[PDB]
Amino acid sequence: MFLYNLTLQRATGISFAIHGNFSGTKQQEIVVSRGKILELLRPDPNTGKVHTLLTVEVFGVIRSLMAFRLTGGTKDYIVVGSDSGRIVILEYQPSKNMFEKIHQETFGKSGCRRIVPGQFLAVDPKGRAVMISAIEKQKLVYILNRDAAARLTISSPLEAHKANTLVYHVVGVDVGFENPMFACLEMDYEEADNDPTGEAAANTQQTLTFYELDLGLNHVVRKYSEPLEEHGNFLITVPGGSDGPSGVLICSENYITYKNFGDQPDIRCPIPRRRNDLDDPERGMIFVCSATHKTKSMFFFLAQTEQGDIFKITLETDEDMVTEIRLKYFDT
Amino acid sequence: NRFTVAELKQLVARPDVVEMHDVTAQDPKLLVHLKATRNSVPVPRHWCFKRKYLQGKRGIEKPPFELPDFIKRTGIQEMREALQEKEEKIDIDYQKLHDAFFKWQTKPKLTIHGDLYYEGKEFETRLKEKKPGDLSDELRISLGMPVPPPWLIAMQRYGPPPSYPNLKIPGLNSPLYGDVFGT
Amino acid sequence: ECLEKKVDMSKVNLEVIKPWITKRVTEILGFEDDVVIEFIFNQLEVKNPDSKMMQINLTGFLNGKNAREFMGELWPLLLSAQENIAGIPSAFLEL
Amino acid sequence: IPYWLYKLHGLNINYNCEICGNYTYRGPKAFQRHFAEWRHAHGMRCLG
Amino acid sequence: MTDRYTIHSQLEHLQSKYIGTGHADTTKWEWLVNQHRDSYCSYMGHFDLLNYFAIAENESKARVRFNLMEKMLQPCGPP
Amino acid sequence: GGVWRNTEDEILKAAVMKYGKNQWSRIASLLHRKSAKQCKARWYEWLDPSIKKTEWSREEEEKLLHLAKLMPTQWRTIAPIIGRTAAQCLEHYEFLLDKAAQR
Amino acid sequence: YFMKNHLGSYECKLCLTLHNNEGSYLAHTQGKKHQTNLARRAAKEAKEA
Amino acid sequence: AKHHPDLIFCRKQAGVAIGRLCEKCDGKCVICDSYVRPCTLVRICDECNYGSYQGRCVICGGPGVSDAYYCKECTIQEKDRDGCPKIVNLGSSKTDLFYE
Amino acid sequence: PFLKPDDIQYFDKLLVDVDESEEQKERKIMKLLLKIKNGTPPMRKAALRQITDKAREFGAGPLFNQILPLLMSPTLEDQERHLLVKVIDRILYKLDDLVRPYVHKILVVIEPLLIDEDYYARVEGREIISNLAKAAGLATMISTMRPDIDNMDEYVRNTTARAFAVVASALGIPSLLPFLKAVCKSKKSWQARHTGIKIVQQIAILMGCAILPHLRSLVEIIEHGLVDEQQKVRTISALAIAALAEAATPYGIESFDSVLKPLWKGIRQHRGKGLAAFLKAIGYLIPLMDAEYANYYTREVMLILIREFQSPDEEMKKIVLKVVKQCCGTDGVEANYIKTEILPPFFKHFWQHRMALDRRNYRQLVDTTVELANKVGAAEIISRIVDDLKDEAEQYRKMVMETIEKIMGNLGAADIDHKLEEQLIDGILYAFQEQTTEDSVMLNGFGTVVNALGKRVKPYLPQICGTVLWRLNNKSAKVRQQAADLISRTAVVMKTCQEEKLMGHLGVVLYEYLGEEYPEVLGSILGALKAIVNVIGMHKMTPPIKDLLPRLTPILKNRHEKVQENCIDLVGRIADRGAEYVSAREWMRICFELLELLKAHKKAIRRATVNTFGYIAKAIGPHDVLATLLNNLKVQERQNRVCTTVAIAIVAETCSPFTVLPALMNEYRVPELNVQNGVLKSLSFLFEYIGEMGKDYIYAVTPLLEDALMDRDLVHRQTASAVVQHMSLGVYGFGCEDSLNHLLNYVWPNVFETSPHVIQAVMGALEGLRVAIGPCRMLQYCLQGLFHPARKVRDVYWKIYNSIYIGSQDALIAHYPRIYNDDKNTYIRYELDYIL
RNA sequence: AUGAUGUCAUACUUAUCC
Repeated sequence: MFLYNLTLQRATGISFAIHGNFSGTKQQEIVVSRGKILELLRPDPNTGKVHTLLTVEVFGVIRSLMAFRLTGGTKDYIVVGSDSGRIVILEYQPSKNMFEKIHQETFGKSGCRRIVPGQFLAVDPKGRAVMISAIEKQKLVYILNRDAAARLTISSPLEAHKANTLVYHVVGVDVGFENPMFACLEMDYEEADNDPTGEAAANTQQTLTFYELDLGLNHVVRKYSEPLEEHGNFLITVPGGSDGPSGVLICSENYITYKNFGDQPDIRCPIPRRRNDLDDPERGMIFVCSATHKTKSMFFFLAQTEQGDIFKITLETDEDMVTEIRLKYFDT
Repeated sequence: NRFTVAELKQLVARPDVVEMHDVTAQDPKLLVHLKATRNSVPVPRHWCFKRKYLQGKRGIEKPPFELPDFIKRTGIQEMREALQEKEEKIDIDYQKLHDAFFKWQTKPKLTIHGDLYYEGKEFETRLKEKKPGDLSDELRISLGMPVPPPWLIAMQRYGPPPSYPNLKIPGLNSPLYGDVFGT
Repeated sequence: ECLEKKVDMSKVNLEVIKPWITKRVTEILGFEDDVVIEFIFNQLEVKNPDSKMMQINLTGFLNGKNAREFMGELWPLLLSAQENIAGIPSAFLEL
Repeated sequence: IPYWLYKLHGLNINYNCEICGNYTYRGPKAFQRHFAEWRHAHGMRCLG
Repeated sequence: MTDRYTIHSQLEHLQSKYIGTGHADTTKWEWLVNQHRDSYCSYMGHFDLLNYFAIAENESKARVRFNLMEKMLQPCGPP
Repeated sequence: GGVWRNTEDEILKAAVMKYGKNQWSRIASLLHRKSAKQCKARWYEWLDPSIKKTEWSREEEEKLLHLAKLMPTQWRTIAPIIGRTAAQCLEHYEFLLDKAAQR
Repeated sequence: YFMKNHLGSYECKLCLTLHNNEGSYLAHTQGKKHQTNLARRAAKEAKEA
Repeated sequence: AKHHPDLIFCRKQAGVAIGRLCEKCDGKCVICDSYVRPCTLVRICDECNYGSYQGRCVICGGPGVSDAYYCKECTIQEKDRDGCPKIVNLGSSKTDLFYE
Repeated sequence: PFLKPDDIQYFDKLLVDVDESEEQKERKIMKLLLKIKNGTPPMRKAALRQITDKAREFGAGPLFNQILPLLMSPTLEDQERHLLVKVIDRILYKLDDLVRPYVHKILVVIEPLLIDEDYYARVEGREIISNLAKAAGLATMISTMRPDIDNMDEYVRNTTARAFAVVASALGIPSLLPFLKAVCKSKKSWQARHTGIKIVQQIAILMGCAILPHLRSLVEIIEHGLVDEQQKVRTISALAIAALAEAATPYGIESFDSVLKPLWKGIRQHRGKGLAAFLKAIGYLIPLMDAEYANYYTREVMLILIREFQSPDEEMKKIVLKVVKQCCGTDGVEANYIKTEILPPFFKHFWQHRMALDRRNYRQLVDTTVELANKVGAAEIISRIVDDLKDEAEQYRKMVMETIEKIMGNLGAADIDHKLEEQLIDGILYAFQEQTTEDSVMLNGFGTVVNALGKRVKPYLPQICGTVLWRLNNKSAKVRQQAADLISRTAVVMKTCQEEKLMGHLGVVLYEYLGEEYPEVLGSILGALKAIVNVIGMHKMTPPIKDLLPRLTPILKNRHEKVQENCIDLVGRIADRGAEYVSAREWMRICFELLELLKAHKKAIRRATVNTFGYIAKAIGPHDVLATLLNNLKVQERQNRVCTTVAIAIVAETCSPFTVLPALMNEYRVPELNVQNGVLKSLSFLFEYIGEMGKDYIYAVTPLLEDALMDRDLVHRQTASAVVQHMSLGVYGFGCEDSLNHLLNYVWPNVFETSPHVIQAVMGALEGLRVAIGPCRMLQYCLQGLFHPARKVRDVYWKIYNSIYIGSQDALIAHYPRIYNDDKNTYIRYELDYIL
């Protein structure tokens, strides 16, 4: 019984979605990430409809999708993190209607292993380097630099592993063309595995560690690290440099605390809930996703809660520090 | 700190797979659960032996190997033997070898997924359980009866066998075609 | 032992620990050398030093008996300097 | 006197099968074979 | 503070550097905790398995991911 | 070559007992280690049944001591006359008598 | 008990061992007393002496 | 490998330096040590290729001419996604041969 | 085995025959050393093992007590030394905590190995000190080696510094830092600080590229010595900065930052060696600076650099040389400034017959000149150094020759004008006409020159090849081989320009020398023929192949390493490419001659041989030639056979094995064992080469593997297992897994044994079976074995389970069975039991 | 009737190597 499998309707559920100038023009594309296929969407600004520009099956489980662009460039790249042991940089060609792989370097074995990188992938906002790390005990950072013929080239990756440390979510810090830092939520499970009484398992909170990559030394090191008050689920990269102050917003259960590195004090804000909620009061409230809208004048953020409450996140700031985080429920 | 074998066999639901070396493990419950799985295979018998599973066949000098019928029906073995006798060429055919490799291809006797290689694995040619009422050809030839086997004539007089009580054999209480005269 | 409590050299001085370490090295090794003073300077250069690594470096430097007493005397003086709000040991308050 | 042969074979080992008419065994393999035997099954059938 | 225990090296041999491989003298609880950590990492890595695990429960995806990340350290307790 | 192992010595003794004595080519075709001259030399040196390989006495020592001065060379001529007839035990006994009397 | 191999060597059937040369199989005659171990097979084949 | 069992590999971090093979060790694989089915090229470490250590063979260690590649049997067995297999140690090989 | 007349002093205790009556018997039996030192190679081997396994028994004390005198012996050999080094290693792989009292007592003899003329001696020494330091403890090493720092002799200080370098490579920089950082600040005496700084250096050389992380701390240590009142400390300090920066690949510039401003200042005021040292440091620094800051700073260095060309110091000239490379090889430097200021003094003082006779100065000079060419251009440098091709001495001619070679290699010959090109070709011929020694430099030089000139060389050919023939006589022994090789490398140029008469010449003229009795010549001749074949094609060969090939055939007896090489190569090229020109009879004769070429001691010979044998296998067809392979006596155990096996493989590829297999499988029947395992190997390599096509033949091989894997003798299980491996990788994903499971049954018992080759074989086997069958079945065989407290089954099944674990760790999740939860722990994973 | 160790040949592997 020799069979032949065929696909009639492709998967419409999207696991990740990025936006940017992937086509290299003024129109922005919507790179959606399905289960076993990659999709490139292009929304019509006049007609108000989103058309599928390209649809290619990657023949694998893509676990991370991010976009990046070099300084002074006019097109956004496509970093694709899959279940394979290699990192693939894709560049879509509108003249050929296909995604051309720029670089492909192997880092480990295949499969969705805990020691195999591909679950988390963060890119620098300046386009100087990309950081790919696993769920635990594996972290790699490769440098991206343009060639003489304006071709994107990758360098040797830098190993930044840490034993008995679990990574929840990683995000690159927005630096003003300085040394790029990669902030991530860390959790050391070495003490909890060596205590049968369970006392070391309790009172073990997540630690926000910011690992800086020294470009002059060509090596990454954990520069800053600080424990958190509660366990966090996701982070929000705040734009810094010339546009706004540097820092990151850590989303947690019924609380949000943006804590920048240096002398910036930690400012926390609880998550607002609906009036006369019919749900159980013992259950918490966390964020599901977050969007960032950056402009030349100012910048805003839009994060949806567990109940789908999309709130307009705004952060008042001083000359060099942050003042307060002012949130307002936009819609449902 | 280590439970006995009787306590480990009384606690396990399938005590027909417990061994004497399983009590010296660090977790006998997980080993007993994994050893009683549906499609699991046991470990080799060289875990306690000291012959390294390859030193027991010292004096055994049997046939090194046997060629299949698809290679023996091509005439290459006789030509190779003639060339070896001349040294101590043929050019028979080119399409007959392709025909013996494609059309006259014989599927070999494979094994089951749990059929692991034993130590000897040549003197225990066991095969199901050819019981009462079912016999092989040749022994029919020694018996020499043309198409009941005649001592089921005496299974009339002396009675149905104690050893296989459920028995039926043809013509008596079992009302037979080819070889098989009882079920 | 006495090398299990976590300490920190950033909250203690360094100029007040040189004479006690010099007297301990002159009592242990007999004479005055330049490798032991450099090892004592390198052991206190870090803001978070290691007591077990310093004991191993000085645990065998002598013979394996005076070095343990030297480590036990240097850990208690550093603990008394870090526990005090000034950052000085007990031998510096009198003189 | 084959002391080493009896030690390697497993002789002079304390073992007893109470199911096989409270008999004693000189080895662990002999105790395992005596638990499933004709006398042990006969005693189990006579016990009920 | 004589400890007489300097696990440094011998002849550039062994020196386990991987995580989850195990040894011949590995205990049952340590192997069970390593298998549970590998199962948690495989649940966090596979997107379809995480979706099938979150569709059954009434919790969200990020809450289940944070619960699986928080339960990775000391899952059993006694190694 | 010519290590003269015990399993080869037993095969050479069996070939000398079975085939014969004056047929050296017939005995060399069943050993695959030595030639016919080496097999005949081994049969005349160590595999001979009349060779007295032991029992060194004082009469034979006095006979060999009263013969090495009359003929200094030609030890093979005094091999059958002394009674050893091995052509190497005479030189070994002469070396032992020269080393023991030197001190 | 002498058996020939397929590579120009001898193999002992009673001793169940290999022989490197022709002198090796010829020295396992006085030695390799597998002939004394055949008394159990002779008693199993015939119960009488 | 099958010729030298006491040799140890480098297994360092993979860089951007493409590996090379000497003229005496041309065509031989690094892991599988075979001559057929080349599927993946060999990448060297950053410390293993610097200055006078660049352009040298991985297995032979001599003057590299052509680029080295990995076997397809080692590629399908995931033996090529490991670290840089640069021959660092050299024991029981080409030591007594220099005296003769 | 015999005692040298001196060694009696050591081994006298063995001479006395008193025997059989404690420790005295261990020293007495320890004379097995003597068996290692002097004797037959087998005695050395067996002795060496016997003493390895007795390490734990005898202990380090008696050994070293009875060794260190020998390795200390004034009469010691080269070999004997090296061997005692070996025994020290092999015993130090075992003894760990034991050696602590003897560490210094070892190093004292060993540290002289680090400074030595022999290189292999040095890499050995570094290795065994690595094994010692890592073997002993850090504190053991440190506390050990202090008193040698202030030792009066500087020798021990130096070699001790390299010792700290080795131990620091062992135990890492950060562990040893506080020791050093304590040392360089020692206020007692300067000699210490000098030592410690030298230690910084030798760490820089040894660790090299890997210094990078701690570079900052290291600098922060060393910086305080630059200003010291003593001189040495300053000199060696700045030198150590140099070594750092040189291992400091284009980065960490700011770590050197605070070091600069003093250095530059010192550049002004210094006379003598220290000055040059600073120039060394700054030299390696400049490539690490910014082209703007380094603009200024560089332009300052250039002055002193100019002025200092003229010093007689050769240390000076080395330094300032490499400097000129780095400073003037900077992208931020202007050509004309170099052309005027530098080149005339450069070629004046630096190009002289003092330099070239030396080695390092030779090389470094070559490099620097090459780079100056890389900037100012080609015609300048070459144009100035051409006239020296005609200079008397060789080594000088060799120097300018290789220089021209590299130059025209990089920049290309396009820049060169006409007249200078005449002087070129004439120079190269002239220099080539007088060769005192045999070497490539002149030849590769010529070839690169011509291939670079392209067809601008065409007017020069008749002069070339005239010289080529006349030299092609002169002296066969010396120059025949060389003129021949010259043809070989000039082939393509003598082709593309379409001079056909010249191809007639070389064709039949070279054809005539094939009767040359000198092998070292004949080899070069055949090589030349080869190169001529790769330019002019088959049917256009002026010596038609009908002539040539049978004329080649008898040469295969020639034994010679170069004849056999080139010969077999050429027979390969022609046998592969045309192959029709020659009748089959000739071919099969070639076969029966090729058969014994497999006695070659060289691997490449066998290489070309087997590949050829495949080519002619295509020229004829399988059955006959594979039968001629199966004729083989197998006679040699150590290889000499399995190459024929490889021929069986490649032959089975060249025409479909779909034909060949039944003959082989029948030939396993033969009672001769070594050829049985032979055909097993043939299956192994066979599947390795066929790959996917095994989707069918698996079945055919399956029962035979059953017969083989069922063990007659270990080699059967081993080789058959390898077959299972390559089959298992090859068939992957095509749906044949069932029979592979059946074979896995018979594979499985072989798991247990101590024989290295069969256990590693079985490992490869079960790995391939892992990927092919899928992990689930594997793990279902590997479960119960884990548990087993018996010191064997657990070792192995855990080794296996690890092999299964590392790969496919992601896919294992489903297959871990249900394991009930005990009191303190919950062993049920309930996530999988959530049901919609 | 395996297995034990030990003197002592004999084959085999490592594409071992001038």
